[PDB]
Amino acid sequence: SQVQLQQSGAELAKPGSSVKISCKASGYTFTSYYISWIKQTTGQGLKYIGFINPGSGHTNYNEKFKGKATLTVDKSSSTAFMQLSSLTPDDSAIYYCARGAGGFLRIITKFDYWGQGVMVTVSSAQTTAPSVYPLAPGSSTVTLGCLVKGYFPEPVTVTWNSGALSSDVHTFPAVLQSGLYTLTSSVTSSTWPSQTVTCNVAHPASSTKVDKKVGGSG
Amino acid sequence: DTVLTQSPALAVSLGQRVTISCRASKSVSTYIHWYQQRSGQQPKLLIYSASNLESGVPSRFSGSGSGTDFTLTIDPVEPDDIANYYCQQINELPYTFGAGTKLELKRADAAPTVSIFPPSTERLATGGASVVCLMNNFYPRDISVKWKIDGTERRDGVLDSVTDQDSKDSTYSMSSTLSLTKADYESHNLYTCEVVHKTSSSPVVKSFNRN
Amino acid sequence: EVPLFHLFARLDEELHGTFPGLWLALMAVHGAIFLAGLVLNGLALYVFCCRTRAKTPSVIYTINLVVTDLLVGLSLPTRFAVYYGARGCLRCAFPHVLGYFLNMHCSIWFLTCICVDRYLAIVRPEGSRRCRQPACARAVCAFVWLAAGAVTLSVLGVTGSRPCCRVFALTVLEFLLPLLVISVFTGRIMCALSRPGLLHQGRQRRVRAMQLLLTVLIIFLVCFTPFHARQVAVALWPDMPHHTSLVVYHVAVTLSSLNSCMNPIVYCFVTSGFQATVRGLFGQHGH
Repeated sequence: SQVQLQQSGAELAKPGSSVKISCKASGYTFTSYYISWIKQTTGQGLKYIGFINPGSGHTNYNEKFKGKATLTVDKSSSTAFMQLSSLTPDDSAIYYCARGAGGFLRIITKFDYWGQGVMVTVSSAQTTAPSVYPLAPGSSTVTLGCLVKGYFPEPVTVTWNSGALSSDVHTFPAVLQSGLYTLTSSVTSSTWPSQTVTCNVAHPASSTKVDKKVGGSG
Repeated sequence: DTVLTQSPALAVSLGQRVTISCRASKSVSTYIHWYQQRSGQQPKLLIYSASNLESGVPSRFSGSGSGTDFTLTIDPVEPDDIANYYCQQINELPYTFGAGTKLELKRADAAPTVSIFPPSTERLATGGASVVCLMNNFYPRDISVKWKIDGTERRDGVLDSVTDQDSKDSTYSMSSTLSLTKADYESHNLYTCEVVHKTSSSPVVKSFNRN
Repeated sequence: EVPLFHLFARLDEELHGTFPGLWLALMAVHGAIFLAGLVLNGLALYVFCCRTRAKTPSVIYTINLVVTDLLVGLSLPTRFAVYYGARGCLRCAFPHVLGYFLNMHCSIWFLTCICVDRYLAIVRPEGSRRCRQPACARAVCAFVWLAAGAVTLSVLGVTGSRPCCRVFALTVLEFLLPLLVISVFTGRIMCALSRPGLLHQGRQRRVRAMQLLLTVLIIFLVCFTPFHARQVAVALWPDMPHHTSLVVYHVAVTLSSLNSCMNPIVYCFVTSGFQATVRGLFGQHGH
């Protein structure tokens, strides 16, 4: 088969703890190519953590990440492992494994394939159900939406009229405050208030499905 | 440790030539990789050693330059190229990535659809207050929003969210929320969000006194 | 726990990463050293095998020396060939490590044996009761090769699984002891030469032994001192910075390989035909 670098799922950790993320290589001789681990935060750009030769076991680390990340290799199952120690909310980021080909002039001259990325979220808060807050003002096309406040973890979906309404559906990016997330959505309906609209939300981790009518004056 | 500074994000149009400039700090001979980070995807290597195409990428990409300044040329463009682009040097061991450039479509400079939304009735019952101003379908990205409070300047705990590029109309959306305690909300009467955009010299006013 | 066999390839990759220019310069130096050692040792092997007839014990020791030098020269580009064509594979990095051990042991002890034979043929002619007798020289060479194998097995291990360094007992029985032997022999020669009462050809033989012993001493102090100095300092001074340790180790390995190119000065003292065939080759090249 073609070269692939599969990775584990998203990991939610606790501050001060340790996590281990695995990158499984397939489709090529594992010991012949370096495996490099690279960071990416949302605010900043990509940051290179280190690399490891699976064959000889030689590892190199970035100066900032030395003593925080540790790279190991299991050659029997052909899998690289990266361990984060003493986790802090700084380290909430997406980590990638890259298959670096060996070179002549430099140690690595190519970075062919990358893993799909593992999202590591460091937060002391536990999972909490959202508390949706419908709100309406009190032209024919009037904006409508609800406020989703105080949920954890990050992934959650908002649906408008159980999918019946799909005109100008704006799910804004969620921000973090006091260790909890808040969400806002908007929609324009010219049939308001003759046709009622519902605020369908669904938290997958909390297994909560809430439908709320906006109501309001008028 | 080399520092790589990329060009600021610029608007692109369908079919016209575009270029992305990556400037290094020290000398990197030919060791710049040019990737492409799409929306929610891993980076895909387009250019290696600053000049050679990757086996699989279309020939519309072309890297060039050596020494300090490097360029990546895309011609023509299609909606599959609207993504991030990162330059990475592999000369010295602390591999440094660039900040990244956001390519995006250009169209007519639409005005924002700004809207006061009142805090809900049961917001006060739970012991809190959150007022929001929502605007959407506007161009350009640099939109200024601020909270006008009884003729006084006011910033504390104001959270702003900006969406990505719209798929069907290529616009932007923005929400601004002010989190205030219910006592301070009920003590005050007049509420406004002042919104200033490139679409008009005259700022757009949208206030809130009681209804 | 990370034996030395792993550590050699790890140091190779680490120098290639951190210092690419120094790594390429050391590659060029190793290539030039391999070329010069190959041509010089091939000429020496041809002269000492197919030309000379009087198989003195010095000739036997020198033949073993050129065999060791040829093996180290052949192992010199094997390191880079394994590092590039078979990177990651560290089991196949054994031949150049064995070349390092051969250069450290066999060259040192065969130079010591040549010096010992030269000394014993100058001051104390014993009548060849125990010395001379080329079977004895063959047995001594075989014992030296067995000692090299035993030293390699004791340092690396049966399967290359010996951790730490354990280097204090090696540099005394491997570098300090031959240095002490050669130093006391050249001191005895100098003391005999200083005392008057020596006839002219005896004085000529003594001073020729002085040149041979001093040349071997210079080779010992140039091509092998940095390696053992680094080995001592990596144990007495673990505070020493890592980049300095890596650079000093690679420079010491380069000089230990330079021993192969610098050895053939001894062959001028061993026999008189070496410069004769050198002149013949020069005349053939000129015309």
